[PDB]
Amino acid sequence: SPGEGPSG
Amino acid sequence: TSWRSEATFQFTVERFSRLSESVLSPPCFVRNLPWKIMVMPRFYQKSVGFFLQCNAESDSTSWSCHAQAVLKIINYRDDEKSFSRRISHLFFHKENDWGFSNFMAWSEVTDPEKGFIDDDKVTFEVFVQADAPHGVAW
Repeated sequence: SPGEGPSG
Repeated sequence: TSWRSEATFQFTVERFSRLSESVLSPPCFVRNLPWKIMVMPRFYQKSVGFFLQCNAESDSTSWSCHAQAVLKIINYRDDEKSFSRRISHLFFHKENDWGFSNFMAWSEVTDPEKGFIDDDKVTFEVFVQADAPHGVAW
């Protein structure tokens, strides 16, 4: 997965 | 002007192969708010983390702004090989950035044969289209 979301 | 509803901006990260901490671009103003590119190495195999940040420095807790954006890593040899992903997000004080922790593989972006890196520099671009904010200009 591209890891979509916030940085932290 | 800074009130514009959209803009495209770029940030070139230097000494890219040596990146260790998150790096942040200067602000680009859209809807009179400061938008920034954030880049950091991520691990899960190593990846490029690439995020768009809005209005993070402000101590306000009343603001919000919905935006769509295209996050792109430029291929300097052939723009048709630049790599992009799209986001849509409601930015506000508790969720002031959005993007991808695994935007691309680190080994791909740093591969000198692929056309993203030159002189250990990689250029990141955001095209942001923001709605009118709430809770800022009252």
